[PDB]
Amino acid sequence: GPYHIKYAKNGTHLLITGRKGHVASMDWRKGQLRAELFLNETCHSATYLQNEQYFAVAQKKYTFIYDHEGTELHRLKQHIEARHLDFLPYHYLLVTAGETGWLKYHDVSTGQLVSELRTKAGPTMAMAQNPWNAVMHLGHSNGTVSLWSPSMPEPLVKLLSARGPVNSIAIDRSGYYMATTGADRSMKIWDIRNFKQLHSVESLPTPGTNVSISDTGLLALS
Amino acid sequence: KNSKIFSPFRIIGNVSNGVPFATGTLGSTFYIVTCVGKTFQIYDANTLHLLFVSEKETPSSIVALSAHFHYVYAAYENKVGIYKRGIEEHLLELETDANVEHLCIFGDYLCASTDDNSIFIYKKSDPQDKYPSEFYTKLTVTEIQGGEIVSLQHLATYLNKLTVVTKSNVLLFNVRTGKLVFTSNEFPDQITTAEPAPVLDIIALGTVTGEVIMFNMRKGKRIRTIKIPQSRISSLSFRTDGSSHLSVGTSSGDLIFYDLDRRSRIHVLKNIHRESYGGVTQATFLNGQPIIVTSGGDNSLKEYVFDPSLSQGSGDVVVQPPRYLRSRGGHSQPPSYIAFADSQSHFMLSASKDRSLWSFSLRKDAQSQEMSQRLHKKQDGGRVGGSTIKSKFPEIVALAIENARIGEWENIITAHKDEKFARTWDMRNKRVGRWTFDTTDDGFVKSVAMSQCGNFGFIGSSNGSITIYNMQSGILRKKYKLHKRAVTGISLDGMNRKMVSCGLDGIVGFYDFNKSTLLGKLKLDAPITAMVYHRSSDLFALALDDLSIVVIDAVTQRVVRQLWGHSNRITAFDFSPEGRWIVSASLDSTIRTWDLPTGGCIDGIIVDNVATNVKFSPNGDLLATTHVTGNGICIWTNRAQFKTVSTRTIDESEFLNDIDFNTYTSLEQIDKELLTLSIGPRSKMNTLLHLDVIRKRSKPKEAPKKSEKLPFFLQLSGEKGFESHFTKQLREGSQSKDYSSLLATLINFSPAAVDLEIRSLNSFEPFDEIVWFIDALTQGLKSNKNFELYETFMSLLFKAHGDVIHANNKNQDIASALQNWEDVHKKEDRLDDLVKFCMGVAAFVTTA
Amino acid sequence: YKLDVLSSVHFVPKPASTSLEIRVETPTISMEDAQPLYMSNASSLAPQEI
Amino acid sequence: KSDFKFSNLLGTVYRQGNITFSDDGKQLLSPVGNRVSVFDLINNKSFTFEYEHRKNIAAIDLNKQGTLLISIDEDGRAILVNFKARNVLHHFNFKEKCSAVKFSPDGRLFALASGRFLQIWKTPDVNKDRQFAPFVRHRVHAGHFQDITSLTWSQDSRFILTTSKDLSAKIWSVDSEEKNLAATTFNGHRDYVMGAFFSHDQEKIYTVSKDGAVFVWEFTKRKYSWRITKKHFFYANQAKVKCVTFHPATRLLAVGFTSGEFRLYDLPDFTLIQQLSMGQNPVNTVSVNQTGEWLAFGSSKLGQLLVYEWQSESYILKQQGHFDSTNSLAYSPDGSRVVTASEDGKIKVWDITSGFCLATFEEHTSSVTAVQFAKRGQVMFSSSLDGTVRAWDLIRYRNFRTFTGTERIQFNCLAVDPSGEVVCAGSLDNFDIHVWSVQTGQLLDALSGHEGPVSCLSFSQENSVLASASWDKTIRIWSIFGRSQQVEPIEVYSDVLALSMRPDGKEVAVSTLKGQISIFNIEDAKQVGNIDCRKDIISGRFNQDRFTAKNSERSKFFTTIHYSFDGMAIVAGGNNNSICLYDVPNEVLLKRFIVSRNMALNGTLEFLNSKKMTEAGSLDLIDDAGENSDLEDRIDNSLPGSQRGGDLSTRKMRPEVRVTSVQFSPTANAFAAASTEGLLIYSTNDTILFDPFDLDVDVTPHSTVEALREKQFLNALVMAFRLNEEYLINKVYEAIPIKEIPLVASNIPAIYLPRILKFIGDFAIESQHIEFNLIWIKALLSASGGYINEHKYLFSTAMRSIQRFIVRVAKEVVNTTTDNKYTYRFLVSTDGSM
RNA sequence: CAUUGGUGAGCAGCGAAGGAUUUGGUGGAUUACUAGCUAAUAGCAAUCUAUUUCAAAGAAUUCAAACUUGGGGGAAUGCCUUGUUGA
Repeated sequence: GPYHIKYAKNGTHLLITGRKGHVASMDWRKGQLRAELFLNETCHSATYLQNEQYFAVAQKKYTFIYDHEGTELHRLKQHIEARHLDFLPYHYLLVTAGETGWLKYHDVSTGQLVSELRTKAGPTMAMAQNPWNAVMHLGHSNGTVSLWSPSMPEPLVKLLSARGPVNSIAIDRSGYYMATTGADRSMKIWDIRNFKQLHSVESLPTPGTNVSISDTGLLALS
Repeated sequence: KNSKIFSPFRIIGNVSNGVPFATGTLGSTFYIVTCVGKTFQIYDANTLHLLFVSEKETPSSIVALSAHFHYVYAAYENKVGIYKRGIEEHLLELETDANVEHLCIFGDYLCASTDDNSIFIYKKSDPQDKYPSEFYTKLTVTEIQGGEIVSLQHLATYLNKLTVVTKSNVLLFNVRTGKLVFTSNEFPDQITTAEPAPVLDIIALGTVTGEVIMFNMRKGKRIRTIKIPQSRISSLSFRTDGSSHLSVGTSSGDLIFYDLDRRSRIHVLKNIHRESYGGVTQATFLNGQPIIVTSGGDNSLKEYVFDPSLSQGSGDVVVQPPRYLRSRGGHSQPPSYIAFADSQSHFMLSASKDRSLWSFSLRKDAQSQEMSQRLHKKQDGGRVGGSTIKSKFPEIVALAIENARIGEWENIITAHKDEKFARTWDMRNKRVGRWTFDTTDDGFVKSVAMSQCGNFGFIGSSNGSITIYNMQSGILRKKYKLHKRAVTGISLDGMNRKMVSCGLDGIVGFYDFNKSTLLGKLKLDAPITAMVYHRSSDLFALALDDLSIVVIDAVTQRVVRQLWGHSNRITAFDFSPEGRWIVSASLDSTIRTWDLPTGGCIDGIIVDNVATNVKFSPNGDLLATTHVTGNGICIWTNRAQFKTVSTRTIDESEFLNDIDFNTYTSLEQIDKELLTLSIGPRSKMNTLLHLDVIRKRSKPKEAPKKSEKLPFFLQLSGEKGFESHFTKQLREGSQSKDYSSLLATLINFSPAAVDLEIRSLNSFEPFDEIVWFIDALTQGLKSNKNFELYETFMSLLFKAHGDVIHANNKNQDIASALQNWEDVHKKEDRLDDLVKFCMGVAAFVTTA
Repeated sequence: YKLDVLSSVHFVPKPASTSLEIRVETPTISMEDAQPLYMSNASSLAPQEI
Repeated sequence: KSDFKFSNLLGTVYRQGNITFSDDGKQLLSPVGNRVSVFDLINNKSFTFEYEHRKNIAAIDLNKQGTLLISIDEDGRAILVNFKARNVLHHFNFKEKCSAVKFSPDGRLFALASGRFLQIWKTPDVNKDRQFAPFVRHRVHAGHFQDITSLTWSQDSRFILTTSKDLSAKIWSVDSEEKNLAATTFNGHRDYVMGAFFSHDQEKIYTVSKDGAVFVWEFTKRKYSWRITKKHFFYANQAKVKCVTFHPATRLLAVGFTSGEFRLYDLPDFTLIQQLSMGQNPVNTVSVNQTGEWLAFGSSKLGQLLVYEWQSESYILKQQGHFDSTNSLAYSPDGSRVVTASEDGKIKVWDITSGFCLATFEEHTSSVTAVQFAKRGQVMFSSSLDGTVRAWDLIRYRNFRTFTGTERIQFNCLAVDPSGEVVCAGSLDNFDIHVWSVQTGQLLDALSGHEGPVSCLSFSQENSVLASASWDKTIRIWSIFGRSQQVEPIEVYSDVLALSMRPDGKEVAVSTLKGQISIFNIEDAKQVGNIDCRKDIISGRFNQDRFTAKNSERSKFFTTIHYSFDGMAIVAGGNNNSICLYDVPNEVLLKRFIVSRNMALNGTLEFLNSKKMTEAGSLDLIDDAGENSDLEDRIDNSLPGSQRGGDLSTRKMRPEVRVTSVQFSPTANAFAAASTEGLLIYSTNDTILFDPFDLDVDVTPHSTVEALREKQFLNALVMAFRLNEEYLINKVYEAIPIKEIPLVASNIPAIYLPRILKFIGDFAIESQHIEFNLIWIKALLSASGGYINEHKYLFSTAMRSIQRFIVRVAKEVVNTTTDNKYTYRFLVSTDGSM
């Protein structure tokens, strides 16, 4: 299928999921292929989890956590329909955010679901993490982004961002800015600390399908 | 030569005829514009599928082709036609009476060059136009300036200049003004091709001996020369990937690649196109790639690539030879025999006189393949023996196929020329089948046939004998002898019952086949040249020798029709799929369509090029014929599949309505005494009787929840006299004592409206309306049409006003009218008599 | 029901039944199914049953 | 005799796609599996087009002159059909999964929404004869960002409204003069845009969204341009819109929600006119007729078609079919009705001419495996895996009996006596043929003696013997009545699995597992001929197969068989893609019919595609329910390995083509075969094939017309029968006069008697000249009765057609005339009022 | 006497400038042919940017929102719903 990239935080390995079943985990510099899975349910996304030794892929319904070789370790039951995966890696928390519209933080080191939050605003269209902060920005079909935390049932802050749904958000390394992009052909640069939008671009020629803020504050939009 | 049943469609199995094709980038990708006589076809250069085909057949053949981004220019007899996506977008007639040889387009200018050395220049009206149309000027080549014109080029960066390479020198014109700014020194040979290089200033000129001159035009001097000795150069192309290569394509088929950095000869390719049909007519390196496309007048188009080196550093001293990427083709020589393979009208076998049997596709013209001849390992444990240098089978002159065992044993029989057996071919695997079928008295197979069930193959010879062979096992079963001269047609019934054979001693012999008796012997006048059988109806047609077609009923065993009217010998012919027509093509260049009911010609086409086979499709959409010159198959549609076709005799003039359209509209009412019903539907009676219970069944089970403020006159307000029309019409009918118009209205209401009116009759003291309605019904049953609906209306009237007339019974007017009603109706109880008798005796006859 | 669908119907049936039920006098056109024609007419009870 | 064309497709009313009304308001076109049907609502006449898509249909539109039809399947593969003469003009594939086609209301040019592009093309011309490419592109526009989903023209066809999954809608002009008039876009929806329509004079625009919301746009001041004047909202719980339509002359909006409701709104004010529950399943499409007052709903899940008359609330039709779920059929003893026994539990009496279910019986619980009429038209007996075999009346519509088991086994075949007093049934469970007596609902006997389950039963209707056959590898001929109780077995080579008795009662044809049809003689016990079949049978490969089709012995045998009513042909059909029609004396086959070409069924291709199979495995076999945008389309219940029971998605496998059961027609020249996509009904035209009889040189249509015009009526008639041309026979048939009818009927020849009977039947059921026909029939039977009586079997079908004509269409006219007569006599003789 | 079991040495017969098994690679077919890209009524294809921004239009369920859970007992602390004290 259409593919999906995830570079391991370290920098070395890469994980590509298809959309039909083709998952593969590789090294990309030495060319050596770690694992390869031809599972046929539509995968959506994947992450590495702490090493290259573990990864977690979405699937048709559940979440499957595999080894470094693709021997399946676990079938996560309680993460039903996770279109988005992320891993916040000092706290060791695998985070999925769904199509149900529920947000689940799962500790992959002891094996015990920490929190199960209810984002009530519908199926989550985008998701990113503040790395300096480890707090989850989920972007919702109202056009509003919302910042969560695991020990709080209510969103830490709601941020009315676009008109119509929020396609993709991406947060600086320094933990201080957030670019978000929206289906009304829009793109907005917010200053998360102090929560004011810096400056906003209001007519792109076709919707911003993705954004990413690099390791040097440089912005990529697609 | 306009016809009334068949119309021409396209001509399958042509790829190139030898005009140098043109190429066109379109974006990042390439297309190939080739011309086939009077058309041009456009191929996806990456995978070679047939994108487009020229829309209408040009008046003459196409002399020159050139392409650009979305447009493609063809210069036929006198004119230049600019086409986009196939459809003609501009004509451009050149003010002369001499043909257009060459053609080059650069910038604002189109440049056409006639044969009497003249150059016409057409300039765009404004550069926001997309192809030029203003006549600009007309530059001419006087014989002291140069020989005849050979080609037109425009080198890069040359502002308003045109490089005219003539047969002795190269000229440079300044086409905006048109002063001959430059002449080159006379070459001591004949120049044959020219082509511009991807270096600046330089045109590569290929002479008539093996000499390619790289000629620098800004300086006007040669910079290089390259000698092939004893070849005729016919193509030049400059590989522009980055490796400095050259492909000279000789007019013998060699294609010789030079390496111009290292002065070497990289390679040759030998017999990639045939020496006779022209050699290599065009051979181009696609701009940017290691791909060369070559095309020659043997109806084929080929693509060769360059693999990269094997060696890491040494690189471009080890050059890999160029191998063969992909190609299409057709027959080189005109075809010899055609036959539809399957009954969806998908695939068509056709054998051609270069001994090659293609199988063409009518839907997608990439599915077409050549049926290979790679023999099987002999089944005996021996050696099959032939000349070790291989050559194709002799020309396939008869051919018969069945699709009933496809996949399990072979199912084509072919009969070759001056050769004494037949070969079973395959059709699933597309390959020569494992059996060869002898004739066993030294006689050349003159005609072949296959059983319906696909088990048996009959092989009539030329000394009379008939041999029958099993096809699963190739093994000889039976052998009859009845003829003494040649045997020119064999046939077998679809019940495997009766066999027919027709032979040049003018005999048609009929055999039984389950058992082996001889069932009859019919004798005609003349030799019998061809048999076509038609199976579903058991009729067959023998093309005799005395220029006649004779149709014979293969059961009652006698001649049923005799179609005269031809004038030279009959080449070939075919029954319709439905058994009704014969198409027959004869050597006076005509094709005639005969109708067998009326036994006479109903159509005829006079063809400029004699037709030599004629075959319907089995699913009867098309007619495929094939002609004496030109490699293809001409496909024709069938207006009788879409329309009505009048059957009348015409041949006198060129070379009732019931029958002539063979359709009969039924009568309204035969006799005045004879009953009828209503024409229309049949459930009109039953809905008019039970209109209420039906609607109460139909109503939805609950109630529908609606709003509370409903704008009461909605049936009115969907936007965009005194008495009712029916009652008015009834009243004037009662005045004039004629209710014809009333009965028109009651026949052509609807059930709701009928019930509404008959409820809405007046029913009070002077019962004028009930009296007048009953009078109208009496008059209707008298007129004796529509017995059905007049009885139905009377039943409705008794339902909706039976109370008032039962009460006001023995009022005189109602008494009188109901008596007159009873008059006609008691006359009409005979119908119940008939029906009672019919099913009494019918059920008795059935049950006993 | 699930166990029949799983077993791909080849089961063994119920034991039995016999349970009384009530039918109404009604015309046959009012009994059948909704489409422009009709097929049958006679009333749904029999003369002996009325 | 052996020329059969695809007449009709019965038993399916709608499968998927888009429902359209005609230009007239009269006919209704609706896509069955990969074919369009035309159901004619006024003249009560149906048909099914002959051409077939290679996958299921997904868009149709019909021209405004009623002339061309374009049907696009999934994957853009359009086919253009000449609607008048029913023969395909041009195949053309648009690559993408195309989603709607609308002709222009002028009928010049047709617009097609494919992907995110709008391609406007021009029609061909119907008068112009065919060519290589007649579709000439007009423009392609490219506004949207995701798929288009809908498409609406102007009433004066120059503006086009497209709605798209973009959450938006756009107006495109049709002239590059008027681009400025139409460059704007619409906005603000939250969810999708499932329709956007024009007003009645195009000064207002409405846009309807899946979220449940209707916007009213108007070109107005606070220059000024296109505000949202109003917003109205539906308020469903969790239903969403699934299809919207707007008839602008009446200003109706009819909206089909995903729960089973639909609502008819009156739009420039938004008042609820009406609201009803169609079913319980999402309504998939809506249309309306022209004048605005027959709505047309269609619901693909469970497959039901409904046509509504919203003024006075009345279903003009409310019907529903069976995909894949039918186990048998059996004709009425008249060729007009057909009964289908469905896997649900439902038995449906289907009319033939107008393909609509007259009646539906649902007293069974589990699937229904066999149906037979009696030798009557009254009762039919039906057998199901309930465990009971139930008798049905068909005048008062009732179970008058249910014979039961004695331990409740699962009954799998049914057979019942001519004088319908004894019913035998046999199961695949017990291998003992149970015999019940009809009147006393108790079971007479359990005829036992097979060793292996009973696969078929039948009754020789002449001599009354019960021949049954079982996986025993035997046949047993039981002679049940009349002090005998003796039984005679026959060994067949292998494992028999269907049976068929001759009409005559002397022969049994038996279709076994090795692939023969062995035809035995019953008075003796001896085999008077078999026909070897394993070869001429087209078994395809499944996508889930790992073995070639030439080895796949899933389907190299015939599980159903039936003689003719003449004694000469056998139709057999099976678990494969082909129906084969053999001739019984000559042992050689006449035609092989292919049931379908539908690559959304499994057994249908012979050779798969190697572009599909890859390292993962096959490529049609991944799951894509994740790709779907809707919860009920993601949910995949499927109890693992549930081979053919339960609903269609209670298994994760694609359907297989199979013929469940085959029969001939007892009156016409046809046969009918119940298969995966419905009941294929195949039939015949003498009015097309030239099949003369006993010709000679001097017999032309011109000569027979001449024989009429000099009045040798007998000779003109026999020349018509020799030439065998239907118009001609009709012509002379109506020429000859009523005084001269009896002498001619006496002097006709014996050879042409069956043909004249066939012609009278074919003219008679649908013509009007009832005196002409009944005078003819009376003379024909009257002068040649006894000959018919002797040759009882050549005339089986012919006399059944005449007898159906008499009791079906003549007899009612007798009834109404007689009723009327007696009412008059009562009204005018009785005592006066008061 | 068989061998319907191997492993070989030899004929008859077939037999045109050789034959017989095995295997890698690429091309074409496997569904019925209307050309490439983009911001798309057009331009590009040697190039989208030194007009690529404006104006207009565009903001319900004031939160419908897991139709998404293997069975049995439960729930300190969580979560959740209903009440409540003080601001």
